Amino acid sequence: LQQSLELKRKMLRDKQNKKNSGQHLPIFPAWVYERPALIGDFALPIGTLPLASQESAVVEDLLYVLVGVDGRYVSAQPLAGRQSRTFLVDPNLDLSIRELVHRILPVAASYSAVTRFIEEKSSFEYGQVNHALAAAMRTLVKEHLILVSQLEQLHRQGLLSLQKLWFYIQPAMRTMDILASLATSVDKGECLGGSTLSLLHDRSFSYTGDSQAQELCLYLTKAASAPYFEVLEKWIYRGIIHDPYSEFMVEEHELYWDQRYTIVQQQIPSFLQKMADKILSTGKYLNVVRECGHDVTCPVAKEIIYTLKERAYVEQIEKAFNYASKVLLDFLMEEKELVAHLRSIKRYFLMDQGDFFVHFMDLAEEELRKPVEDITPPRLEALLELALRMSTANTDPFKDDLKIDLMPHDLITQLALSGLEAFSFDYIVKWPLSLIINRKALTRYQMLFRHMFYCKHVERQLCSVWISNKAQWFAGAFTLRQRMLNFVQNIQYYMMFEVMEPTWHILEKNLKSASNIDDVLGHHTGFLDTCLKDCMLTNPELLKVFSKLMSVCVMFTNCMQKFTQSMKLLVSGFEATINKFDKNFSAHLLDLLARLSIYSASVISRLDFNGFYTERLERL
Amino acid sequence: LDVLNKKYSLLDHMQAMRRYLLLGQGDFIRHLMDLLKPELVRPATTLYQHNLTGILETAV
Repeated sequence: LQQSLELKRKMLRDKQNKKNSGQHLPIFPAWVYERPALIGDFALPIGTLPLASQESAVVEDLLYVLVGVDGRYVSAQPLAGRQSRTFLVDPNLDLSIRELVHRILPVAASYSAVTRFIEEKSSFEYGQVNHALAAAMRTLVKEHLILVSQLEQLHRQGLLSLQKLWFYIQPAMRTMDILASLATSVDKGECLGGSTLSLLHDRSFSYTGDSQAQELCLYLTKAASAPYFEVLEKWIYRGIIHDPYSEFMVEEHELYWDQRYTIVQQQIPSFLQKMADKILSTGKYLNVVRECGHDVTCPVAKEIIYTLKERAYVEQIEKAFNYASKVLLDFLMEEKELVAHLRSIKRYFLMDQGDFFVHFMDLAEEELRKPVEDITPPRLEALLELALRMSTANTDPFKDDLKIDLMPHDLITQLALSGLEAFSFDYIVKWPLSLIINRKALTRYQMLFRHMFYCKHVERQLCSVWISNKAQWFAGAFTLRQRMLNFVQNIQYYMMFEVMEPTWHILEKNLKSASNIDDVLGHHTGFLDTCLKDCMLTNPELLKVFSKLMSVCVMFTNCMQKFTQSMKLLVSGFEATINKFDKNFSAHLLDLLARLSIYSASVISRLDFNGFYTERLERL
Repeated sequence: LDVLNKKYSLLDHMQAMRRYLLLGQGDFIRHLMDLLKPELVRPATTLYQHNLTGILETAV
């Protein structure tokens, strides 16, 4: 049947391209399929004989058809379209026995399509588990041929009769018919690797009561787990996966964390579905330490073996998740530490240090005011490098990593302006510690800094106007300035000592109690995501009330004040602008506190430490 | 009835239920009625959850 070759042609064609690292995969010589004798299937007038002579002549030929050979009277017609080989009892035979043969002949047909399984699924292409399904179903064909002979030894002495055989061949119309079922089901649809190991752990529960047959299904399926478990005794214990024919559930893409290793759902064998997640985990963790050297050896290695109702094939996988993902987590924690690096991220990105910020701002202020395309990138990389060398922030070792980025957008990116609002920072990270603090984590860290910038930027200007004035008789702006100071000095006490300092303490404790990289990449995902949500950053309106209050404030600090446009260094026109600004400020200030009440306490809880401005007006 | 008893608590939460919700404490419900008097004697509509929540913390 050529159609078979096409199935074979497709299997090999698909296999080769998937991996060309190993070439010339084994292929059987052609003469094997072409010659028909490797596989099993291929005078006196009966009418005038004595009845007993008919029974002893039939018992003689039937004893031949039980093995794959034609008989002088019972014979096989060509299969043609119908797969099972129906037979042609010689015509004009006793009508008493013609019926009895049809009760013993159903054995040679449940054997005709059982060697046709073993003499097909021997091909390497059919897989490394379809292989032993059909080479541990060969030992059964050897016992069968032993029985057919022992019965001839009785036939030789006149001691076997159609009835005696009918009792004798009953044991082999089941032990060889369970085999003619798995064979027409593994073949049905198609099955390779784990899919076959699940069709032999389904047809095992169905026959859970017969017992005569249950043990045979368990011998067939305790033998087909032998190839796969050797592969799962590697990916679980050392990172290497052999997988020569794409059989294993965890394939490895050439390309990392997202796509290098992937669970293939159809191939997953049924009895590991619950523990499939643990398998991928233990190996991925073992591989990232095995490319940088270190140690991949497992102190205890055991031979995971199949069983039914007593499963150690769900236990040894756990003594591997609890060693592999506990050696990786501690490698990261004392070599290529992320406890120390995280502190040298907090020191600059989260504005913890105060020395670095005061020395730097003054040194770069002249350049900072300039519009972009007039900015000097090398001069900003030189000025940063010094501001750091002069600060107390010189002492820490991981500082060299800081670099200056240039986000064209200024929180507008959230979905050509001034240097003050185009100042970004990127801290370079090595491949081993990158796994946790990846590009996604740093970008959000970057956004938290860009917003914290304005609040730091305005605080220095108010303090700037206060000294310039203290010509000095005017006391109109001595109060509007005072009110702005309370909100922008109390936002920086609420943000710094509630949203960031306690939450950072909650991550630095939770990291000491972590179990795996899956757990750790969570807590750091935690502090970054949850702390950003507590600050005003997370709002659909983005609390633009904050955006328009800081824009108008700068209008008061420099756009209008301009240090009194150097009046100290007129018509009361600036007293009208103070008034116009004061009413814009009250409207905007109200919108925020009301928004703080309507959406999701402490900033309101203490701004009114003595009911100050308790209700200038009440909405609706 | 030992896990639910300790890891999570059925006994501790069923007994404090006597005090906080059923008024079993008495000492606490007197203080709550001497601080929440003025805000309650207001009209109903004006009040909002954040207002009422605030007080509970002081008395506990």
